Amino acid sequence: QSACTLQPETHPPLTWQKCSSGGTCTQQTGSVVIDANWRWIHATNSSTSCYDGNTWSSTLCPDNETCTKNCCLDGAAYASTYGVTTSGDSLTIGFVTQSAQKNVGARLYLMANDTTYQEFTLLGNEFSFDVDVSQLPCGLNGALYFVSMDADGGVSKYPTNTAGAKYGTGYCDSQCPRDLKFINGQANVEGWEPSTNNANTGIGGHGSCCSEMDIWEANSISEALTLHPCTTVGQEICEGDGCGGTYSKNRYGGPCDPDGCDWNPYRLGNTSFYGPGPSFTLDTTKKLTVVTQFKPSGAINRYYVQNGVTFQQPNAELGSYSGNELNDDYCYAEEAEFGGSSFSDKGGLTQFKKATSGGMVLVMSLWDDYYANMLWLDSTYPTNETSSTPGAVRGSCSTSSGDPAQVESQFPNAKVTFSNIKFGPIGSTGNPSG
Ligand SMILES: *[C@@H]1O[C@H](CO)[C@@H](O)[C@H](O)[C@H]1NC(C)=O
Ligand SMILES: *[C@@H]1O[C@H](CO)[C@@H](O)[C@H](O)[C@H]1NC(C)=O
Ligand SMILES: *[C@@H]1O[C@H](CO)[C@@H](O)[C@H](O)[C@H]1NC(C)=O
Repeated sequence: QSACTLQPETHPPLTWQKCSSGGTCTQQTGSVVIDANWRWIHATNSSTSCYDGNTWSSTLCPDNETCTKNCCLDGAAYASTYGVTTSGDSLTIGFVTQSAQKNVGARLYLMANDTTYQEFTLLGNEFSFDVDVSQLPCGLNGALYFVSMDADGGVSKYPTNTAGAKYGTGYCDSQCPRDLKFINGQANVEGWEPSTNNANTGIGGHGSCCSEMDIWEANSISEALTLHPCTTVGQEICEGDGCGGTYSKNRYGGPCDPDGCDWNPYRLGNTSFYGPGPSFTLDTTKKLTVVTQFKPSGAINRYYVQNGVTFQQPNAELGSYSGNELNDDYCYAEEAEFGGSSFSDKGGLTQFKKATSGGMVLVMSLWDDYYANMLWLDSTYPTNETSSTPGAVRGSCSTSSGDPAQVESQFPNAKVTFSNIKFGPIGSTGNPSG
């Protein structure tokens, strides 16, 4: 895509802290940018839309190539259109923002500068953030995660992408998403079909795959961390059934693991660790700190901080596994007890370590789920089962919760706040903020 400038693009600022093992942290000045899919796409030389509702212009976008020629991405009014605002080290995303049109949620990337996403090498380092999920009911997900995107959002690889990271291009994840309007410098017009239940979205012929580290998939009721390896580490186009994921004859037919090896303390049998009010170890009505450590072996350690108390990830027992570190033994035991071989089939932690050894881009988002009502996160899934099937219960939300129309209507003012991001060698982020 090219970029037009009826709405000049200025990214909201966000400070964060970079820490050293020698005991110090110092302030970094970043900023956030909204993903291309949330942007107005119009004719390069007028206000006529190329994409409107959930379908492309037949006159302007007959094929991928003509569409990319005729059309452009424009800038975002972050606060007034998208309900995205920042203050110091704090970022808030509103759920439903009503302007001239209704906007639902957002997906944002942390930038190093105006034209470059911030790349983090996670392996051997730790990532800490604060989060307030108190305004997130069943069905919502304030996600913080990492994907193997290119720093320039694909500019050096695709001559017809001139918008780049400045306009939030280059998204990929382990779902190999086909709902993207631009992939690899080109419009996803060919094979586009409008969603049957979403007035604003659809599915194209092509998708965009890469490695995904889900640090935080969470609302006030449930939280999970999930690792998704792919056979090609970085961003790659896929076509149709080649994409696997949600849309394909074979969910598992693509280069990525869509399921992931997950750790949800509730799903694992600890139902008093995380929830709203004083009866939980972590009280979700209040801000909490989440720290994630990437052991050089490829294992993962997790701790939390609330009201100045440090809580380890609760010990879990599963098959032959016992402990609180996400390692090879945990992920094998999870498949053994809960079923599936997707994670292992795609190379497991060894493959995933290839992603964490390179750069990954930080993503912060807020969404509802038009495919599965977020039930896989916070409820019983699939819904025909009870807690008799191991792994089926992931949270205490009713199986009739999370319908998008319902939550968009009842909780339009829901929101997530991410703040106080800190990154450095393992053991370093507890150091005094700069
Ligand atoms: C932003 O960072 C990129 C990536 O190295 C660099 O090439 C570019 O010159 C930078 N822009 C500015 C204004 O510093
Ligand atoms: C669009 O179509 C062309 C040629 O048919 C294809 O090579 C390209 O990868 C497609 N791009 C997208 C984003 O779907
Ligand atoms: C849940 O985790 C908390 C905090 O670590 C712990 O005190 C408690 O014993 C755990 N409960 C179960 C059922 O394992």
